[PDB]
Amino acid sequence: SIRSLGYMGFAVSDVAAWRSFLTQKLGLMEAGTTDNGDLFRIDSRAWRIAVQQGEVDDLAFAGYEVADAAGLAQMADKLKQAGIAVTTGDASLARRRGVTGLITFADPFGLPLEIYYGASEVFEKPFLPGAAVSGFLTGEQGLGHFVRCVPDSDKALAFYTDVLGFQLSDVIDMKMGPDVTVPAYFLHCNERHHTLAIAAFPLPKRIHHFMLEVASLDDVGFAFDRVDADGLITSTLGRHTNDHMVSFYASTPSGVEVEYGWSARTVDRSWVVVRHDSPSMWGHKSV
Amino acid sequence: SIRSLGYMGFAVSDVAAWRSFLTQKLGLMEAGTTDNGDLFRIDSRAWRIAVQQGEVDDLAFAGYEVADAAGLAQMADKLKQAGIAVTTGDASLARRRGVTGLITFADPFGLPLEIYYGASEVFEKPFLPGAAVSGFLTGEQGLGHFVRCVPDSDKALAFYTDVLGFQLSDVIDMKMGPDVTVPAYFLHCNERHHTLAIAAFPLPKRIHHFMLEVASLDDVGFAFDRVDADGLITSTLGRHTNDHMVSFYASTPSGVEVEYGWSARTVDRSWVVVRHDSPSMWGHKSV
Amino acid sequence: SIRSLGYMGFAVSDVAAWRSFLTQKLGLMEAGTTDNGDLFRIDSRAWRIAVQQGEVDDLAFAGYEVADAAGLAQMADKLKQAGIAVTTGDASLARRRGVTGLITFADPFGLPLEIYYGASEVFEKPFLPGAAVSGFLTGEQGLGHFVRCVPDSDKALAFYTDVLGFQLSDVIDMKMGPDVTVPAYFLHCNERHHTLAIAAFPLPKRIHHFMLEVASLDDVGFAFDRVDADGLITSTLGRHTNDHMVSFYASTPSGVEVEYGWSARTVDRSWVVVRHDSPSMWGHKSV
Amino acid sequence: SIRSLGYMGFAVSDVAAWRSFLTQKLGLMEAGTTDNGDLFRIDSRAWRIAVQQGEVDDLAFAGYEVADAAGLAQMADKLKQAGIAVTTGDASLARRRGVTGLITFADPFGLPLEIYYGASEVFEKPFLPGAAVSGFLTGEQGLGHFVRCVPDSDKALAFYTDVLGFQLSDVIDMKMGPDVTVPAYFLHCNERHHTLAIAAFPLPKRIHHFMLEVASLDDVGFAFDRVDADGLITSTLGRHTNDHMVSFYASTPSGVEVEYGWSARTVDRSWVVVRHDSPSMWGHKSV
Amino acid sequence: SIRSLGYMGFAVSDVAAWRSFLTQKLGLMEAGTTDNGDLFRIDSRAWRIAVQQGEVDDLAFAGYEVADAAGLAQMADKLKQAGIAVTTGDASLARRRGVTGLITFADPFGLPLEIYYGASEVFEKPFLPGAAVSGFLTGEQGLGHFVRCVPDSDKALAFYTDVLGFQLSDVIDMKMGPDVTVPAYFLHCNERHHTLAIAAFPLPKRIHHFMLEVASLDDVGFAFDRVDADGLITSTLGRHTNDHMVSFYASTPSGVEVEYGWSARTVDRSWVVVRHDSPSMWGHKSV
Amino acid sequence: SIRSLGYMGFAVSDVAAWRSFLTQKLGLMEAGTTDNGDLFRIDSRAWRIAVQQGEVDDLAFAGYEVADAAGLAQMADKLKQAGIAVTTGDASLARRRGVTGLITFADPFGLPLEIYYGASEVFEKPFLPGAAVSGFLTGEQGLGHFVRCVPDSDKALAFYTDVLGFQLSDVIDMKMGPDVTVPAYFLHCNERHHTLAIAAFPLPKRIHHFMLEVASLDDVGFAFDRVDADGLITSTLGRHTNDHMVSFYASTPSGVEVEYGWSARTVDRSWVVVRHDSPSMWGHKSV
Ligand SMILES: Oc1cccc(-c2c(Cl)cccc2Cl)c1O
Ligand SMILES: Oc1cccc(-c2c(Cl)cccc2Cl)c1O
Ligand SMILES: Oc1cccc(-c2c(Cl)cccc2Cl)c1O
Ligand SMILES: Oc1cccc(-c2c(Cl)cccc2Cl)c1O
Ligand SMILES: Oc1cccc(-c2c(Cl)cccc2Cl)c1O
Ligand SMILES: Oc1cccc(-c2c(Cl)cccc2Cl)c1O
Ligand SMILES: Oc1cccc(-c2c(Cl)cccc2Cl)c1O
Ligand SMILES: Oc1cccc(-c2c(Cl)cccc2Cl)c1O
Ligand SMILES: Oc1cccc(-c2c(Cl)cccc2Cl)c1O
Ligand SMILES: Oc1cccc(-c2c(Cl)cccc2Cl)c1O
Ligand SMILES: Oc1cccc(-c2c(Cl)cccc2Cl)c1O
Ligand SMILES: Oc1cccc(-c2c(Cl)cccc2Cl)c1O
Ligand SMILES: [Fe+2]
Ligand SMILES: [Fe+2]
Ligand SMILES: [Fe+2]
Ligand SMILES: [Fe+2]
Ligand SMILES: [Fe+2]
Ligand SMILES: [Fe+2]
Ligand SMILES: [Fe+2]
Ligand SMILES: [Fe+2]
Ligand SMILES: [Fe+2]
Ligand SMILES: [Fe+2]
Ligand SMILES: [Fe+2]
Ligand SMILES: [Fe+2]
Repeated sequence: SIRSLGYMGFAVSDVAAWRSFLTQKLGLMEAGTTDNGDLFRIDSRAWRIAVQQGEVDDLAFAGYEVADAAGLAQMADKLKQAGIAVTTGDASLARRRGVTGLITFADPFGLPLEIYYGASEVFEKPFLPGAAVSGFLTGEQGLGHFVRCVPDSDKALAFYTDVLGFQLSDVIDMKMGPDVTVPAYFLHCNERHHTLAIAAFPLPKRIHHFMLEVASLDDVGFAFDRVDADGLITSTLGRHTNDHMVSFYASTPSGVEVEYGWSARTVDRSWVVVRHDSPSMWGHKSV
Repeated sequence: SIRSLGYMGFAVSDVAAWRSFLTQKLGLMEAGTTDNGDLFRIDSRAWRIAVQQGEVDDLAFAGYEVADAAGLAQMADKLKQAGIAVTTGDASLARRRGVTGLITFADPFGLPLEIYYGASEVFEKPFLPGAAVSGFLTGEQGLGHFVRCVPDSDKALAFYTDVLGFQLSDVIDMKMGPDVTVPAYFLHCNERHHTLAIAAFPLPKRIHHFMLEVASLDDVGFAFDRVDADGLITSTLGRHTNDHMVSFYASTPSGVEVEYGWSARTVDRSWVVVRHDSPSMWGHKSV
Repeated sequence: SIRSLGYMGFAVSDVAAWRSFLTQKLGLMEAGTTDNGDLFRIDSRAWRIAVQQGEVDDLAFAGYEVADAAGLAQMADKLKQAGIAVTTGDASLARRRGVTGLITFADPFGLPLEIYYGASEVFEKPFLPGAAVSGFLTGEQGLGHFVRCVPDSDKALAFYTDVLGFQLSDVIDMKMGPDVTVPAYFLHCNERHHTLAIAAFPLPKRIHHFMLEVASLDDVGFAFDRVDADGLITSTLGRHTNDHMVSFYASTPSGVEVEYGWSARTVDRSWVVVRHDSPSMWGHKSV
Repeated sequence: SIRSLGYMGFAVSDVAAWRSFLTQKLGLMEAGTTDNGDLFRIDSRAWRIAVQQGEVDDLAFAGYEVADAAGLAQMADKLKQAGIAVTTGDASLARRRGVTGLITFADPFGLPLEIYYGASEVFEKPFLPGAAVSGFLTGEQGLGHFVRCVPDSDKALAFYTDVLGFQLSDVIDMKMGPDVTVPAYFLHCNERHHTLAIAAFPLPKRIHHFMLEVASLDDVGFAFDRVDADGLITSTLGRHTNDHMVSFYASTPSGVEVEYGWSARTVDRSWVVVRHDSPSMWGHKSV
Repeated sequence: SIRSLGYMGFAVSDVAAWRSFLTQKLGLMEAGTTDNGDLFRIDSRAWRIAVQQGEVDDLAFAGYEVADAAGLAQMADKLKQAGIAVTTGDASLARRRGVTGLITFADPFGLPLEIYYGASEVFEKPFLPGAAVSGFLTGEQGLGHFVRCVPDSDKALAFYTDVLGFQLSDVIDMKMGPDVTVPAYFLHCNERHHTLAIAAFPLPKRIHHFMLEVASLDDVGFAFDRVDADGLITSTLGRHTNDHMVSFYASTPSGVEVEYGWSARTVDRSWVVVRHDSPSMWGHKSV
Repeated sequence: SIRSLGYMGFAVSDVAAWRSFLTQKLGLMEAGTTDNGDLFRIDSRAWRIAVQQGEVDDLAFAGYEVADAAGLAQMADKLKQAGIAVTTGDASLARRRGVTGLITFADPFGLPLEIYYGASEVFEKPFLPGAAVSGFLTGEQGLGHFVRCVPDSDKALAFYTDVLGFQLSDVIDMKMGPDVTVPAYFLHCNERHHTLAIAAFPLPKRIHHFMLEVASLDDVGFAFDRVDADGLITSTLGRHTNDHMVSFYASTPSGVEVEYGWSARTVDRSWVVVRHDSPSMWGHKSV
């Protein structure tokens, strides 16, 4: 089974702008440039986010991590049983991603996805943030989460749940006007409240935002100010109703947003599905 | 010696507005009306804040608490030795304040002050906040703090330090324009980083603001939204450089502000005086 | 200085009734009979309560403990300096009490008092309660407390405070009718909120009650039922406003009451004197 | 299933040198001499390491522990199902090893292996180290680990994983020259990050080294100096990238090395396989 | 002021017997032989017990530790003010003891005493017990205690209390026959319940026993058996009424006894003097 | 009284080399350049180490921190009473150092010293290390320590102890050849085992080394490798006998060494002076 979101790749029009934003604003660590593009770290892994030159200015691909080779084989079988076109990543791609093995495919709406095992650790190159950040929260919870924008949430939900094995945490019926209410589904694959959210929003991108979690409230507070200095804040500090994460949102150079948060609650086998009519307990005022 | 700030009285033009603000917005508990005015609670004490009808729309008086009768006598002696006009509170005033004994006087610039002992507890009338607040932080740290605006900080500092016994925590040189920088002094009389601050600000009131501390970040977050709904926020959420309190500021019906915060650090006998050039680590953006 | 209340002696008309009450109802341990009367234990000390045959049916004497011989000498000097008639306990009395040294005198209203040092421990005779009690709370807090009924509280307060060194914790103005309100003073000599209380009640005894503290709520609950079975309960379970002790009151065979409680808060050097208008937060309904 | 590495036997040319090295340098306890050779302890077990006279100067055999007789029977069946020649240890061998029951066989490359249950405890002969060592870490993690040098890692990996049940922790691609890179596989059978490692190194011995873990950093520091005094250090202090153990390496009298470490992290069912390009975060400089 | 008992020296007729007893039976560490005699350790200090050849077969001297040079000077002054003959230890003696400075004198009954500061630490020679002992308890509590046998306890008590500054913990009236009861005084100079005890016992030695405290119950249990094997036990395992130490007693080769214990309670400034009629809660049966 | 070592200034011939060494090797944060020279941080303080252009290639000055203005006045008085030439730092110097007030003078051998109060905090510019360091340990323990090389240790000791108020922790008699042994004195002014050490070493500099303490063992391990890469290590990893700090030593561009450590023990009022014959328990091999 999939254990977590392991990495993400972005294809952007302004690579230099993304380099500055990720390091100076968010505090990620520059980790070199390879055939995989500019690499960025948040922990012991060789890379978590890759930035390549591209006109889409959007998420180019996402990689989900399994525990081992057997886990990869099981997922490949499940995908093919579901009629999904699966391709074994050649040695060249595995090297580019720095993984031992991987398979590639796309979700129902074209997002390139990868499932891999045996990623590269670089403890000998101790993580040093590009900005003052006490630390990022990863471990068994993986990289964080992102919100997949789709045309049909039911079809997307069925794929991620029935085929990829994600489990529902909760639903938030997002009010988008007196005559518009869209359900947002939050799914987990580990203790992180959600690793993936699905919603039918009127956005021209594959995702609304990706989220990175930090170790302290000050990490969030300082980052907010660094981002605000450039007028990139899209939402004030607030706490979510479902995962109870305290965060703010900001614009990346590609328009896609990034959520930066702290203190979210986790889920387990005793968790029960619930619904909400608001996404924020307090704060998160649109600006 | 003075152990803490015990209570405050305000003389306001719109008593009903203050009643609604303190209870519905800040979460204080209405505790009846007596010859002491409308009373409000935040803990086991019979009252901490009193609101009376008055045209000044400002702090009318403040009461500092001593441990016992002997403590009151010592302070009265110290004040008279300093040439300050001290008056023993008559039985009528003691009853009004609900204290066992007290003395009255004024600081160098006219603020009526009182030092008392033996205030009234009402554990049999369990505290119930007027809004969703997990709790206020008082105990040995007292009510909170307020910032006394004065024409001459040196004279004020000498009185509060040499006569009343407050001790300096730190100084912040507040930038108020390319050609204006004013020092703000933060003083303690217990573990609370500061119970009183002194500064020469261009304000027509006795104090810039008073501060109340709550038990959780959510208490602050929810209150921010309740206040923001009425457009009364004066500063966004932020954390101070000196006491490390996370708070926001808002306007009371009298114009004087109120600071609502959480998680401040405390001080002790190992504390050393320092200086700062900024009052906020992050946040506290003027709005 | 006096460190705690160490023991109490009662002169009663029905010794057998007291023996049964203390052991079967309250859970004290029978510890033999000597020239000191019937002895009862609650901890490692050879005895804490003595019961002798007497028509007064009241507290016959109370012993306060000092840390050592030097402490005893200091107290004897303080008492004589105050004009109090002090008598050195002869070897015979010291043996009877099982102490190394002691002095005797009376308070302003005739209560025989003793100050001693070097009491006897009997760890080799492990404490075994006479009823199901997980344990009594003593240690540095001593035996517990009792309430001295006096004709003039001011005179009594001055003696116990100025001469014996007790310190005021708080005051409760006890309502005893639309036209009657009497102040009750609670005094400490260690961490126990109060070891002695003073009040001018209309009672024909030296004390209103003595109090013993137990280790768990169940100890109190079970004892309540054992006492209630004989119709001796005088007050339902409740919690006090000042020491926050959860307790109930009952009648001893002498009429004097006994308070049996659990979970009281303690005091220290940061404590400030306060006042109350009620003695109970909840419960303690007279029955 | 195999629960841990339980013991090891070495056949050496200089038994006296090994006796001195194990006790004076590493701190093991001499535990007598039997038909099993010279015995050495590190905990409550009668012996963990045996040293016999032999010209190979290498690991002579290794014993893996199962929980009980049923566990032994299951492993014997699994081995025979795999076509491995298994022999039931006769009463004579069981006595020599001090175990209740055992089976013997060899791995694909000739290393004599044993699986047993019911080893002997000697709590009545309290462990006393031969040198200043606060303690060795064993318990459910067993003796420690050793690195099996093989000609074909794939064949070895398949045997230890598919037949013996070891699970992969991670892989480190060891750089051994611009044109030489060999993968080292680390396998676990309990919480210890690895109980066995497999690699195709150019060494004329069955193992590169065996490892013993101690309770404190000082245990390692002092041992380093005792070994360094004789010029036997082969690697400076360092911390591994995979198990995060802080250790140093040294030469035994047989040339085979020994690793002595502290503070390694453990693994569980939430562990995911990863890869590394370096075996040390810091230190471990070859000397 | 004296901070603890730092070391002891014994003059014995059978040095080899003492060497074996201290190391093999009690677990002390042999620490070389100098002009100070055979040295033995129990912790980081270069030595705590010295054994020299002598016909007295008794304690030859004891050294009390002060915090620094100023402390030594103060004690020397106090002793001379009391009329005691004090001698400054020459450089030769200081070297022999491995201390920076010391003064020598005798107690009222001839026991040679020394007060010193700046003893030698040997952390570079890590403590290794001569037998299986998890550790000895020293630190701020010093070496342990010993019981000084005297002809006149009152005179001895006055010297150790009034001159050396020891403080009384408690008294035990030791029953030694229907017509014989002797008081034993236990004195502290730090947190250890007692560092010195004084009693008028009918023994031909300077001390009844010296005591060493270990870290676990097993340390005591195993030692008991090692001593019992040679028939040297003088008292079964038991727990004391005053310090609550669990221990046993045994005969040294000189006849003087040694107490070996674990888990004693400590004392502080809140401690009150008490008396006992038995020295043991349970156990300590004479054999 | 002096509370800690607050800052140090170095006058060096190669400012760029020092900039690279402090940031890239040790992990300090570049904090701008002012009339005070190049500034470097390790915590919330505006600066802790300053580097100015100078031919001495040595410590140029050191600043000791007092708690407040009163503390500064007391020290100035003590110094003048001792006949030391004290100069009040003018507003220009105070600004350069970023302190509220300070006095200047020199120790007996020419080292310029300063005592100040009210240094500048910059929490709004969150500390970001120049290399991977989890954190530096400062707080109430100050910057760290340095070893003052002097011609006459007795004279130096008397000044720092009798005049500046430092207290002795311990002494280590450093072996420097069969015929050379020099005592090194370690002094504290707070909980840090030593803030200053004094010794008569044959070095042409004012100090042998200065020391910085980090939060984890890995911080030390990684730094060791960064320094070793340039062949600047002067001592292998080891742990000291007196403060039990685990550290290594390296050469700065000025020749003066720097010690980088972790996990030292602290001292308090229960500490007793001792002596040592070795400075290291293990490690610290000269290379
Ligand atoms: O906040 C956002 C999150 C995801 C996509 C867009 C976006 C929109 Cl709504 C229109 C044009 C281009 C972009 Cl990147 C966006 O503004
Ligand atoms: O992490 C989250 C938890 C709950 C809701 C949102 C959310 C919001 Cl607040 C706005 C748009 C889209 C989403 Cl998924 C979210 O990002
Ligand atoms: O934020 C504030 C704090 C204290 C006083 C005033 C004030 C001013 Cl600045 C002008 C007129 C009236 C008032 Cl209440 C104010 O606006
Ligand atoms: O509690 C506080 C700590 C530090 C600074 C201020 C402050 C600010 Cl942020 C603006 C105006 C006046 C003050 Cl005292 C403050 O209120
Ligand atoms: O509850 C009580 C506490 C103390 C004394 C009496 C008492 C009274 Cl109020 C009258 C006669 C006899 C007694 Cl013991 C009593 O009833
Ligand atoms: O322990 C106590 C704390 C507060 C009040 C009383 C009290 C009551 Cl509840 C009734 C009569 C007398 C007293 Cl002292 C009391 O016994
Ligand atoms: O460090 C080592 C680990 C295992 C084996 C050898 C070895 C070699 Cl590489 C050659 C000859 C003999 C030996 Cl023991 C060795 O030196
Ligand atoms: O315990 C370990 C963890 C990671 C790597 C090695 C290793 C090294 Cl550092 C050199 C040679 C062989 C091995 Cl297995 C190792 O012994
Ligand atoms: O247990 C003992 C403690 C101290 C001294 C002696 C002793 C006696 Cl009681 C007589 C002769 C010799 C000795 Cl050592 C002893 O037997
Ligand atoms: O440590 C101790 C605590 C209480 C009593 C004794 C004692 C005994 Cl049990 C017998 C003889 C002498 C002594 Cl001091 C003792 O050694
Ligand atoms: O390790 C050292 C610490 C302090 C000073 C020097 C030094 C020496 Cl010993 C000679 C010339 C120049 C220097 Cl910096 C040095 O080498
Ligand atoms: O922090 C320390 C503790 C004990 C000793 C030294 C030291 C050493 Cl190891 C060599 C030269 C000088 C000193 Cl002060 C030291 O720097
Ligand atoms: Fe999100
Ligand atoms: Fe789930
Ligand atoms: Fe404030
Ligand atoms: Fe203070
Ligand atoms: Fe009571
Ligand atoms: Fe008190
Ligand atoms: Fe290894
Ligand atoms: Fe596993
Ligand atoms: Fe003893
Ligand atoms: Fe004491
Ligand atoms: Fe140092
Ligand atoms: Fe000190």
